[PDB]
Amino acid sequence: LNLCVLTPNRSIWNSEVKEIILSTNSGQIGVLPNHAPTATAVDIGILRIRLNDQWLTLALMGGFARIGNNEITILVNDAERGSDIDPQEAQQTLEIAEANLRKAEGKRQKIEANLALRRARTRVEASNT
Amino acid sequence: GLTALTMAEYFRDVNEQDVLLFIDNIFRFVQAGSEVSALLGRMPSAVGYQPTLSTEMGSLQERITSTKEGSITSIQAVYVPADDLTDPAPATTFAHLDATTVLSRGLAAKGIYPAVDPLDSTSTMLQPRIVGEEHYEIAQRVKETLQRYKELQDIIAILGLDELSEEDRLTVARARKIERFLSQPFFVAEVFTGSPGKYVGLAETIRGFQLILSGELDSLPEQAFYLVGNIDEATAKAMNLEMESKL
Amino acid sequence: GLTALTMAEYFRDVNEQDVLLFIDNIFRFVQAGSEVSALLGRMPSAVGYQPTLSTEMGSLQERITSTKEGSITSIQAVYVPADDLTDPAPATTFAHLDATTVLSRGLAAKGIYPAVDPLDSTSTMLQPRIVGEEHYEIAQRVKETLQRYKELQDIIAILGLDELSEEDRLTVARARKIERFLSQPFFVAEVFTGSPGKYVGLAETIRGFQLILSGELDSLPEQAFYLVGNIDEATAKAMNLEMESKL
Amino acid sequence: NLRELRDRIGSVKNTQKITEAMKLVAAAKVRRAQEAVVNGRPFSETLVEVLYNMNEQLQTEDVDVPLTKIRTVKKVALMVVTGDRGLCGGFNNMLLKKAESRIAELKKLGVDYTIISIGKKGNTYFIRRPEIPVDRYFDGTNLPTAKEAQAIADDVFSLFVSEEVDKVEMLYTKFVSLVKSDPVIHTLLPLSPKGEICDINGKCVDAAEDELFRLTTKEGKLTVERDMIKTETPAFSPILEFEQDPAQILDALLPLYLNSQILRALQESLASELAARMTAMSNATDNANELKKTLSINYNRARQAKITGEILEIVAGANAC
Amino acid sequence: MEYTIVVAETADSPATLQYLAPYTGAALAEYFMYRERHTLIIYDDLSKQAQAYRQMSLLLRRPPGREAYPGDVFYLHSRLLERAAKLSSLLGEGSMTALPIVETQAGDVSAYIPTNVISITDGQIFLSADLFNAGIRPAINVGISVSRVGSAAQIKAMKKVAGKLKLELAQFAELEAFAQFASDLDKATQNQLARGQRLRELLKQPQSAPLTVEEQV
Amino acid sequence: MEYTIVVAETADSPATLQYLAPYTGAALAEYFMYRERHTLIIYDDLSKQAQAYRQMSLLLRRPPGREAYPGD
Amino acid sequence: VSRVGSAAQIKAMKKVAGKLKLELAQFAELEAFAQFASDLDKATQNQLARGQRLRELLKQPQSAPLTVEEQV
Repeated sequence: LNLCVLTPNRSIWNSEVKEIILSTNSGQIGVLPNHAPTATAVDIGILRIRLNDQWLTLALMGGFARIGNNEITILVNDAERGSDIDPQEAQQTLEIAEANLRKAEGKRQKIEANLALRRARTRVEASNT
Repeated sequence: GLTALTMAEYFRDVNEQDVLLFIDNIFRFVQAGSEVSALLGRMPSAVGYQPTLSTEMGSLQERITSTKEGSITSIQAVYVPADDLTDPAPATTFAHLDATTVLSRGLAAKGIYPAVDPLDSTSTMLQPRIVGEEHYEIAQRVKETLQRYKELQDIIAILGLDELSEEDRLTVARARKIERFLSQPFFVAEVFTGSPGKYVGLAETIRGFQLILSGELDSLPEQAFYLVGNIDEATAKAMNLEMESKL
Repeated sequence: GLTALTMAEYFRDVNEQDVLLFIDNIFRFVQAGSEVSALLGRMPSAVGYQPTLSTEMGSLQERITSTKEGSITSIQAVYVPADDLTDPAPATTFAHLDATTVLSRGLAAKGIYPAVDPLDSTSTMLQPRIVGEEHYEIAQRVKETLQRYKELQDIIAILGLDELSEEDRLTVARARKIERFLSQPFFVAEVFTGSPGKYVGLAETIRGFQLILSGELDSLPEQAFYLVGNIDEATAKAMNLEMESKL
Repeated sequence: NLRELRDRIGSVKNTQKITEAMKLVAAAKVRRAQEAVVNGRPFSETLVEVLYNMNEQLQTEDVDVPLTKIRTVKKVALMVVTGDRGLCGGFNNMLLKKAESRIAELKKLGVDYTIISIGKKGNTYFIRRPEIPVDRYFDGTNLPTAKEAQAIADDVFSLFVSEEVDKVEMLYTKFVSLVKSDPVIHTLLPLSPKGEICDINGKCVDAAEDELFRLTTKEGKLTVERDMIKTETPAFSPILEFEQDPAQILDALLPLYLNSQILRALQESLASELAARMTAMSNATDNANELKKTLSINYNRARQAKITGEILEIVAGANAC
Repeated sequence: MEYTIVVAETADSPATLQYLAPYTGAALAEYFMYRERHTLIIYDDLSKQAQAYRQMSLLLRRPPGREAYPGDVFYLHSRLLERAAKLSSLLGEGSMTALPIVETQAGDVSAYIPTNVISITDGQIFLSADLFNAGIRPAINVGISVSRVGSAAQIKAMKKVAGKLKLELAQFAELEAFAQFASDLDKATQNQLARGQRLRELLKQPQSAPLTVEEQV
Repeated sequence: MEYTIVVAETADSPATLQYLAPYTGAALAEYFMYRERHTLIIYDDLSKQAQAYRQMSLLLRRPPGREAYPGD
Repeated sequence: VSRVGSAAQIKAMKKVAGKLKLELAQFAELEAFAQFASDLDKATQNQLARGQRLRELLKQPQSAPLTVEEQV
């Protein structure tokens, strides 16, 4: 399907593909050749492309997707290439994020750290992938 | 120069011809008469001139004349003495002078023969009274085309001509063509080049500057407009190039 | 001056020793017969100049020669006339002296004492053949940075130290620094200065300038480079000013 | 002396070449910035299409988003996107003086003036106005990326997610002209229930058809048109279904839309700094060649003066020899 | 030329002929002037005449002064310029309206020729060479120009026609001083700016077009 | 110096020798160049010769020109 | 500046040397861009590099003469 992945600064994976799959609020769905017209938000979690040969992770830290007539319009909030992140590096940043999540008190700072840990487990996750 | 003027004053009267008078360099002549004041022991003037260097300069300058039989028309060469516009030597020369003209380093760099200064001449006879508002209006618009083109040349170098106006895209291509059609086959170029030297008629230049300034000939490449002073020659070689791409 | 030259021939010609010849004021030595030529009625030369003063200083310098008998090492010194370098005194003196030192009234305006004209004091023995490509290479890098520093300093005073790039500002640091660490104290200076003078040996500052262009004491200040003896003494002054900044 | 005159003339020439260089250089910077702010037009475009879509389908009196929760008027925060390099015109000082006016505005409303900060010069202006709450100073973000956007976006989202900062506002000179940019504060928080963002002046900027800086030369001076092309205003499909929630997807897109406006605002302030720097250097080049002509005029005047001194030296010889 | 007299010295004259033809024009002026008529002189130019007297006393090796003029040239100019007057009605109210061309050597106001030239002249009319480069002959840089009697002979017609124009030109220079900043020129700024830009169009004429004082006002 | 002859004016030269030794080297070039040979000359700064001819004409009590160099 | 030109150059030299002139003047105008050449275009920084290497191709010490061919 025509994945038009689009950060709020770049059209990320504008490659059309064989397969993609997504972190649903049900937990994950998969895209489907001529899927439903549907739309889905994705939490801070790795999207994936099981394109023609490769199944690999698209590390998004938030966003939505208009799944039209085999027409993915997947606009993330911040979609890293999980291939690109160094596993040790983002694992270390994840370690610092879990530690600072143990450090930050106070509702804005606590939520900032927890969502930072959310995107950081996402970062480490496709970094582990 | 006095020997020159007398030998010319034969043919300005005896032939009564249109006496062309090329004289280089007039600033060197000034320096020579300055040296004559030096060797005279004359108390000579400011920055190095003779006192009556103004007078001798007039005396040389005056005889260049359109007399009723022949017309002593002169092109001379002022070495810009330290480029000083404050040079009284350059002042005296420019007083004698009628048409300040540079010849373009940058358009010999752009390849144009003849490498005339597209912006750095000056024409004192260029009143539309004098020059004709045909010529004067036409060349004023030509100067404007040159002005905007070179003036935002760096702007389009930053921007692309797409980011420039279509007006400018008409102007920049138009003036690129204007410089290109300004590249003319000199008669003396026929030795060194071999192209036949077009003695370009004034009206040919008028119509050509009209056409490119109109953008009526906007289909002509500057590639096609280059090396072509004559207007119909530019459109004709546009056809010749169109056929050579067609053949 | 000729009397000095005669004693010079008695010690370097006749006593044939490696002669030591302090000689000043050479510009006043010009200035006298310069003044006396019109007193002689010898005609007016340049701005205070006597006419054959060229030949006069030529006999001065040519008389100041290391013979095969003795080496007439010759401290000559003229007032650079009002810091005019083209002034006919130093103009004539330029061919005369072997190693020459303009000072910098900029560096005296920078307050240096020694205020060496950093780009503008050259020597016959300034060569990688002569000084060694260690020394000549070091000074090549050094004067290179110093010159581009003076160059970019114009865009500094127009455009601010914010305008600086990376290596430019590092060079600027190197400039103010190597300026300051280039300034040394004279034990002579100690009333007008008040500092202990260090008879600074050469390869010590070769090491220090190698370090300064190496950016070793880039940590240190140019305040910590100002009028000091050793690069180790510079790091020591850095230690002193650092502990004073603690206080 | 004459050579010092010739010297500072050459210095003026050096700075004049440099001045034209600086004008054209930051023009190139702003050109890549024009490319940059246009390079996200699809993201915010399809965003706003889905925004009007699910705002039509939203249709509720009971659901809510946390950013859409306008909270109690206790503390307004001030968001200050800025410029970085000094003397970039005075977009720094004009937006900062307007920011001081905003400090006065939030001191007039009593809404406890927190100050979000961007830009190292903005950081220094906050650091030199020490009598305010500096919320989270963001660095001078040279061609700012969605990373720093995400970070300070998250700062916005966390603090305004609390009532702690209620209804924050974002100051930035939108790049209207290469010459004019007074500062404009777009209403940053709480997020827009229509989606059409507002000013902190109060002007609801349109959700659909809005301004965006581009640059074009009308005559030989290259110019700046804040052009407005409207995006596609189709909703999502009637065949399209909300696979997770209407309400939570609103709550999610709020982070997305806040991020989109914030990245655009930082782009606006950066491009404004690039343009005003360019304009200052261009005007400086004009003044430069002017001062050059004045200096060379006095230089050749002094050339005549040196010639006159020579004439004087000649004159004494006339009685002498 | 019926109403005129053409004082013609060729450029290649005697430098004394250049250095004295001023006095010839002075006499011919004095004729109609002590014939009590209005009269008007137009010297073009004393600068070449200054070069001439410089050359003349220079040929005498009389040691010349600042910028190689001999000194009395101004005095020669004072020989020249001090003739002109709307004379007494006791003398007969004869007007001699002399006004010379004054060559701007590079715009150097401290040319010793110009330096003297101002010092005699009760009015100083500095032209616009940039507007000459703008072709905008009649090109007058009106701020640097000056005249003592600005309205004592400008008619109540002319003064009450153009005092507003005078301040309109001045404020045109004022809103022409630094109009490269505001970037949306308000109708205050822009309407005065295009009113005075229109004034810049308005003083412009084709050359040799002496318009009526009627058409002027 | 195989290919090179050398002529020199002193700094302590009588400026007659300076004032003509240029033309002397020029004639040396003539003895090579009228002999159809390629030949090159290296004239150390005739500004020194200009100060010399300045000293000459001033020594000649002759008319001094632009910055004391003779017009000659 | 000089007058003779290509009549004095080898065509061997001239073929390279015209490009040397073109690139030399190109870098000469572009000598302004240097401190801001972080934001230099690909052909701008590339012509800068070309003129930079050409500028490197100039320097020579006291008595570092070369032949025609090594220079070629």
